Amino acid sequence: LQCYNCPNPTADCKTAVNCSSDFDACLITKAGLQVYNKCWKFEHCNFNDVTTRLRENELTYYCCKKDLCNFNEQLEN
Amino acid sequence: NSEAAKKALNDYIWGLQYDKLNILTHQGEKLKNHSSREAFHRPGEYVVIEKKKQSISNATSKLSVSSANDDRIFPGALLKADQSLLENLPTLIPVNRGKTTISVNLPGLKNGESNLTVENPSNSTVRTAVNNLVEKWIQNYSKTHAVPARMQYESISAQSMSQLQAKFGADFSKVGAPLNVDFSSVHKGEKQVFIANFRQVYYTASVDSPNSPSALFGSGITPTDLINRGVNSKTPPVYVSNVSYGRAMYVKFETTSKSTKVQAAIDAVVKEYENILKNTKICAVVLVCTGNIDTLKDLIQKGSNFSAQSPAVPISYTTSFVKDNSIATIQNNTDYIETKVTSYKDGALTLNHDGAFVARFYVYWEELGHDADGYETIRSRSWSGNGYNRGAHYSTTLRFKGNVRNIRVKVLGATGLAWEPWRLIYSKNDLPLVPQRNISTWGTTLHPQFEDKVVK
Repeated sequence: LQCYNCPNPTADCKTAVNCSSDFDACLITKAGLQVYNKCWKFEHCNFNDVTTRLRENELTYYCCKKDLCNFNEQLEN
Repeated sequence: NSEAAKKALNDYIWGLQYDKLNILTHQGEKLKNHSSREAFHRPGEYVVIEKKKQSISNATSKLSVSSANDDRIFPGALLKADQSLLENLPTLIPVNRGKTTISVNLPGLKNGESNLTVENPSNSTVRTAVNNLVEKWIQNYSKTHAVPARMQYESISAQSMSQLQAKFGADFSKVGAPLNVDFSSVHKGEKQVFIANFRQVYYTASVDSPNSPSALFGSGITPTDLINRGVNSKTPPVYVSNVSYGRAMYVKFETTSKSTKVQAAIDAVVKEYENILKNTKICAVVLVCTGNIDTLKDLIQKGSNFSAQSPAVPISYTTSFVKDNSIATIQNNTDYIETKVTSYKDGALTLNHDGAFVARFYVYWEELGHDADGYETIRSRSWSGNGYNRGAHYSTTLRFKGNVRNIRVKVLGATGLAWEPWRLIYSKNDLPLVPQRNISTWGTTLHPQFEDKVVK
């Protein structure tokens, strides 16, 4: 599966790679200004694990099981 | 000469060479590795229905009795190990029958009373013999010797017509016909259906291992007649070394409930749940169907001990190889499509603001979806009434469907202060989706208080 994946949280991640076996979803997170686009685990698609793993205190996220669905345009501020 | 017959007939059987742990194997159906989740919106629910593939290997020893095979069953009966045996409709072999020693395990039986021998064992001769020994026991020891019932309890979640065949034997195909099982229901996730077999076993007629293969037949029979009459290496014979007597039953439990633990409740009845059991349909066969459970309870608890009228019907029988006299164990293998149905019901949040202060409410949650091409997604939701000032009388109720989870909530009390223009009241995350929950507020700007109410 192929997701948009930036190591460091840029406001715009255009870099996409094919995610490993143990990753089943893609994630797009908008935490204030910081935007995180990451290969992700559906089970970890929840506020506590997300904030745990992003070191961000308040945010919005989107997890999807198709290729490149995790783009910034997907969340409403 | 007689020993010549003996050693001859012993001579062929050990010469037959086969794999016991293979000959008795059946394959119902094999299917492809497969799983599919599909989630539906239904009134009052978001329901997630997940089908996956499962396979089963069920190795059983004790076989079942029925109308079709009851005429072919008794201690010492000779049978055909093949497709016939596998359909639980085995072919008996008509040979001259040698004396067979039987032992019924009724309590109180001392001396040689415990044992019996049938010179020319025949279904009539033996059935009447065991029936009579039982009758000996019913006027004698039954008065001061009680026997409950050894309870053999087997149950399972109904999935396929193929897998029920695997668990309870191919035989069920015939017996379980009239109780009307609707598989399409279960697969549609409307019904949750369970099947259970109960074997109340009282007394057992156990035939001793004959000294020789030749000890199972009378004289005047030879290696040739067997291969003539279908008995060979290809399809070897095996004999019933045990028969069990008592009451057995096939019970179907049709439930509207989509609960996780229904099986455990079903078991519990025998060995909260009360609700799922309030509406549950029962239909069974005896060897009547009603929408109540007291039926079942009284049916089992009635037959928990032995009737004094007469002998019981044989329900289980065990077979053993003539060759090695080792226990015969049928292995059953089959693939089927397991179906899981999980239901997530709706909920509502009611908002009351009675505090003098003009507060603002912040409500967030998580949402379980699917998108576009249909591939499932999870997303973060935020309420529209967030960041809005609310007055002395303000009421709104938020409707939540089953796809909503992990609600997060903050409420901010106003301060007339220029600094810290809003003040914290209540903040908590990971709130369950309760059918109804009431968040209310009361008090002064200096003494603000609130409500987190579990209504249901």
